[PDB]
Amino acid sequence: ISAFLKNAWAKEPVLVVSFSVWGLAIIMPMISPYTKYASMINKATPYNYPVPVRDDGNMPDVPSHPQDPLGPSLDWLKNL
Amino acid sequence: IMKDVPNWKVGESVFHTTRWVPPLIGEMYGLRTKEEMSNANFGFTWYT
Amino acid sequence: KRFFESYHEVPDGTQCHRKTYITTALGGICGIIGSAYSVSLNPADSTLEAVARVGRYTFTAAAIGAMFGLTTCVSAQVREKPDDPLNYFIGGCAGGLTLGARTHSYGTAAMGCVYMGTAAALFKIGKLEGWELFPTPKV
Amino acid sequence: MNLYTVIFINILLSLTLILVAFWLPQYSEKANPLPFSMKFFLVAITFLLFDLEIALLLPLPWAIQTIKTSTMMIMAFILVTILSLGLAYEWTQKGLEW
Amino acid sequence: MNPITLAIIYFTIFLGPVITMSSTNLMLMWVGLEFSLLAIIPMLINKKNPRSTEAATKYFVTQATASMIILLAIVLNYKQLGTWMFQQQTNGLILNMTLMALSMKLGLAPFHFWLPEVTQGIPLHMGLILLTWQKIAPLSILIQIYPLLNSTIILMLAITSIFMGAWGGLNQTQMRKIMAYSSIAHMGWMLAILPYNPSLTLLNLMIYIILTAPMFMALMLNNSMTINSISLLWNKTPAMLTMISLMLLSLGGLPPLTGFLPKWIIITELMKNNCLIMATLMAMMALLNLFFYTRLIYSTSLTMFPTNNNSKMMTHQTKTKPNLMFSTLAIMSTMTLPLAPQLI
Amino acid sequence: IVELPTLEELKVEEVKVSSAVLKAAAHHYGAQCDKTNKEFMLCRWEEKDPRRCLKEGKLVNGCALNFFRQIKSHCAEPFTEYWTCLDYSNMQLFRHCRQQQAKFDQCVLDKLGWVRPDLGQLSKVTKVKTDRPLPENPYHSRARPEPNPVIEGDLKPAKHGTRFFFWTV
Amino acid sequence: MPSTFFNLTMAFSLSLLGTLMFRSHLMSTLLCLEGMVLSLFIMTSVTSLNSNSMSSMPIPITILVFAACEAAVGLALLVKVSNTYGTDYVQNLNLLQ
Amino acid sequence: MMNGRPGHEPLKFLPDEARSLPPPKLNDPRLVYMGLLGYCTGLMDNMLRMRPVMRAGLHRQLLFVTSFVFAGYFYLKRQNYLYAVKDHDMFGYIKLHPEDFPEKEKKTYAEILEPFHPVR
Amino acid sequence: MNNYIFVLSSLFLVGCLGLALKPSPIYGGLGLIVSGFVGCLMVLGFGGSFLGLMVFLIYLGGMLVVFGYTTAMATEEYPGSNWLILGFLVLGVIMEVFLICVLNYYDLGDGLGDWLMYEVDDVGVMLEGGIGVAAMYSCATWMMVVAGWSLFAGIFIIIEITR
Amino acid sequence: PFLDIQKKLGISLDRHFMFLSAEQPYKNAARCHAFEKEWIECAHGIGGTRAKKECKIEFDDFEECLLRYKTMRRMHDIKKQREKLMKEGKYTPPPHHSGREEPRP
Ligand SMILES: CCCCCCCCCCCCCCCCCC(=O)OC[C@H](COP(=O)(O)OCCN)OC(=O)CCCCCCCCCCCCCCCCC
Repeated sequence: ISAFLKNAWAKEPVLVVSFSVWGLAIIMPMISPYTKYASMINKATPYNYPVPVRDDGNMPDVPSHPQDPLGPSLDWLKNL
Repeated sequence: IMKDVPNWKVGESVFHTTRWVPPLIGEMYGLRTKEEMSNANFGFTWYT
Repeated sequence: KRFFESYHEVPDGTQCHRKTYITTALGGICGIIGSAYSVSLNPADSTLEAVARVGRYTFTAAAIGAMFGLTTCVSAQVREKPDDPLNYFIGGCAGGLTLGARTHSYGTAAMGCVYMGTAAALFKIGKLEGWELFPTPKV
Repeated sequence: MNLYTVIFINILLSLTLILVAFWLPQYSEKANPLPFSMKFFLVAITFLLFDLEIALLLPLPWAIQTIKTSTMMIMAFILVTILSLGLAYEWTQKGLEW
Repeated sequence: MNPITLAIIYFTIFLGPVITMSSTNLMLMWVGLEFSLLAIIPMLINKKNPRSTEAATKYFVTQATASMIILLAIVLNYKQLGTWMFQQQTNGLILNMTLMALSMKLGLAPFHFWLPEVTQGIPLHMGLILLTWQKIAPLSILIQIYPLLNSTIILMLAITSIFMGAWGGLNQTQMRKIMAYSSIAHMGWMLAILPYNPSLTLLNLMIYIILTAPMFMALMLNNSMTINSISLLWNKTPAMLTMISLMLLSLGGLPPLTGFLPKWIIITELMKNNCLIMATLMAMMALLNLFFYTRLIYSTSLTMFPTNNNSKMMTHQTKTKPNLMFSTLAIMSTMTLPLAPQLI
Repeated sequence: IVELPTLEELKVEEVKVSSAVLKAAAHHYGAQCDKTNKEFMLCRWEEKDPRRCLKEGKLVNGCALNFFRQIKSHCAEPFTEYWTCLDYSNMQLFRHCRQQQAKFDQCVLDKLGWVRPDLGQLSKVTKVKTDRPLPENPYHSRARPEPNPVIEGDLKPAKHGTRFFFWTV
Repeated sequence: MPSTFFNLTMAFSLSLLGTLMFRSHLMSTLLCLEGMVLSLFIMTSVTSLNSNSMSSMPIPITILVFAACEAAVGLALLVKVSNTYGTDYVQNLNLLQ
Repeated sequence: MMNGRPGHEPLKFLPDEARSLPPPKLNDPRLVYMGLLGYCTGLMDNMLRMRPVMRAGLHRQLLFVTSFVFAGYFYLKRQNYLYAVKDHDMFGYIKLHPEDFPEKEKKTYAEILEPFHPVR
Repeated sequence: MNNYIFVLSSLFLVGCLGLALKPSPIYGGLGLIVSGFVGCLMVLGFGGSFLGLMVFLIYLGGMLVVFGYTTAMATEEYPGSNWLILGFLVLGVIMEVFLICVLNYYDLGDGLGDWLMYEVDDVGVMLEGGIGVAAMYSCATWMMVVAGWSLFAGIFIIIEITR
Repeated sequence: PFLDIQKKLGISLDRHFMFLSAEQPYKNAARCHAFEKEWIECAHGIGGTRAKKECKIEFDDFEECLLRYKTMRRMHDIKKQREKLMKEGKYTPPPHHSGREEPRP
């Protein structure tokens, strides 16, 4: 099997690449340290406006002000 | 003006909810200058 | 449509003119439809030939319509009995006979008379007994 | 609008240039000057079944920015693949071959 | 057929009705109908005989325009109600379109011309699929929308079909077309009760499937597309003569056999709903269907037609057997009547 | 007549400054003038009607003009050099006027004590406490109809059996 | 839109009358058949667009994708016919009578 | 019809509620019929395939008589439920909407006066 | 103008009437290619840049072109002068005007007013077709799969028919 | 539907997008999202036969949020009136028509 690839790399040297990159692209996402961020860098974009919720005093996390230390702070996207 | 003949009630919302119907482009500028209708109805498609 | 219905509104045997007119139209309408199917399928040879067939079927049907209307109305008039399947049967009887003639066949007149008249009579009974056709689902 | 003006001007230029072409000049048998290409038709619907392929692949530019990026990737790969396997069958069928 | 292709097609011919049935978004119901159209056309031209290409080209045009009309109904609804699905409010014309269109794909009544002709040019096998696994899909769409369709039209298409089917059948001598005509008729009864009791449509179908599937595998056991051909059944295979007799009389409504139940309960439901005008006329010409069924009975069983000498040669050779399905579907069909209450 | 506020009422001093300057002083307009702008939104999304939160609207049109008024006295000239280049672009990118940005930020870091937000500190949903009573029955939904009643009990073998034709079952 | 939606609908009916009134060549029909799919595609896209119903835009295209193959099948039947008769006239398709 | 009922099991064969109903006696005439219906299928098969009718496939004969019957118990078990639901549903309505289904008093013949047509 | 759409709509009907008079197989292809151009334009009118261009990209040059292609290969036998058809077509050109006319006097009407772009966000982004068509990959991933099988089994259906 | 293999399997491949009030991409609510809700939370638990008479207020409104025709008749009528009066000069293009009147942010 391994020496059959040798003529298929000498002659037919196209379909080899096309079935070597067809796949390579299926394994790069499953094995990369940085694939988690694509659904996150794309999740941070505030395209529409963030509606604020009414305060009850029962919500400690919700950052009261845009500059509170609380809330979704992305010091990640920076120097991702 | 434009409404002194009979059987007309000004501001006769055609819905029944009484909630805030976001006005339609038409009602907003329509009876206004021919320019306004396009500038609202064709301003963006025409570009920039 | 308020028209055709009128036929039923006035008591039978009365205002035959309207009756005959309405009945003639229905037959004629059927004539057109019938000719249409007859021309669409089993087409003709020349446009004129087919226009003729439309005419033939239309008139024949209009005729059966008229005599039905006329006979039933008059039979009721002369007999003075407005509600009687027999009036209609005589009418249907006649209608069939017109069909028979147009087709130039005594035999057809036979089946035509019996079958057609019976059908019309049943219409009268249907109206008299308030039979419902094509009823809405009431389960 | 502007686009209209341009595309319209572009036409007028084209027409004029054929207007002038048939008029500037101002018999002799000067004017005197087939089987089915089944292969061609095949190639043609191969292109139809593939052009529509692109039409379902053009959303990628705006789906890459979907939250479920993992889902898009998966959905796309299958399309590109199932279409490649189709082409591949054609290959074996030798339909691709001319 | 490269067995792979056979799989893809057959899967589609089977994914076609199944998507229709499972989905609620009408659109997805339309593409279920669309697939079925695409999958059936390859099989129809398998012999690729000159008759076949004619068959498929008709089936396809009739199927395609109806498919487009069904889509138009969905497109119109989308603008009369944002929903992608018929609702109480739906404009009446919107639903009537769907009835006509779907009555074309199913081939009922004044649109009954394509079926007899495509049933004539396709093999006996693909004949069955074209008659019974392609009726499930459209009927599903109708049965789902029954509350909303018109009682008048359905009835007219119902009665017409019964008549056309019966009258057409009387003259036909080609078996494939006798069956095509019967299917038009039975399809008629089915659509008659749809507005009133859909659940009975699903009985008048199954029974039709449990009756027609054995009947066709019978016609092909000896691959006879002629009555003369089925008449020499007594020499080719004598046993099937008994059940072929009962199944055909079962297809018509005669009382001891299973075939009476669909007609009986449809008549009971229509009288419960007061259509004693319509039901009566249907039952009467339904009796015309049995006449042509019994005329075939005469030729195949009650009378023995003369056979050719070479028939002795075919007897010698072992007859490839009829699948088991024939039996299980012949008996469950010819005699289940004693078990009607649980069927309905 | 559908309620439509009097034009007189709608009158409010207005920002009237082109989009470019707003885009320049926006990130500081998110830091400052936030409590006065989020409560408008918190009315706007809760009370779905522009005929009721006009109250807080006039507040937004107010705090903003306040924001700039300080910038106009405090640190106006370096602000003019900032948006004057930013408006030169076709999409008003910060990517170009990046030197004008710090020169305005250090001028405003020292004076007025403002610090421009970090990258993701305007996309978080702050919680704003307000007094507007909760707008119940928003959408003015007329009372709904009741569900069909529920037949109740347990199954018991059917009565007299399938009541079909003489099938004594 | 209400006005226009009419034109498109009648376009579909004029295309309906076309496919239900054949004349010689079949390729004309199939071509007409396609005229409907365009009218349906245009109407579906139009209402989806003025209802701002973006969740439904998938459909306008699914309609085209299915319609294209549908037509592919239709043309292969057509090629099959002018290979068996070579004239593609709806006229000779009558063996099944 | 019965679909759309509250609690309907969207794709289930026989909801557990059908446990409450009595199980079909294995010798219920119907299941016994299904048995005979089955034996006949078997015998018929042998016949169509040209085998000794009764003395062949004695294994199959069993598969048949035992497949049909198996099917029966579990079908009848359901059809029985369906019918039982029908009463639950029907009887309940008669009550929940009582006025529409009012009890009627039937006058003893003494009171009622049906006319007498004489045969003579 | 304001009748930006109507006029076009009218042209779309004219092209459909041309296809309906069943003109010569390829002379009418042009007809489709014309109304496809027209329908491409209307959708653009409503802001469906993507959906619009899509038609101009697939049905116009993909489907239609392949259609005539085949016409040339077969069914372009090019054996009633289309001019007769154009004669009739002209009749319809104004005959349709008649249909519209009755409702014209009856009169929506007076051209086209605000009967387009009913509601558009005067602020905001991501509002654009192609965001909706890209729901094939989020929240509408069943339309995508079934379209796949169409085209995929399409290959197998076509070859099988061709063979 | 006819065979609910979807509810059973719990999958929802065909239900999430059947009405205008379904989840629109990027939460861009469509026109009428308000009504259709009000017209389907009403008809929930009440079958159709009774979603067709008593829940008629919400459809009569939703039939005018989307068709938006009763409006046309109003506006179209208004239009004609203006026309007649204007022809006799009874009515004059409003200051709005005259433009200006302080077009404001
Ligand atoms: C409700 C009653 C309904 C009616 C029941 C009575 C009619 C039953 C149906 C008969 C229909 C066919 C009539 C014509 C049959 C002709 C048979 C024939 O020609 O003989 C050959 C045939 C096959 O031959 P083979 O078995 O291979 O060996 C002999 C080779 N010469 O030989 C055979 O086929 C042998 C096997 C024939 C089938 C046996 C059936 C026996 C009768 C069944 C009666 C059932 C009564 C049920 C009563 C229910 C009451 C509630």
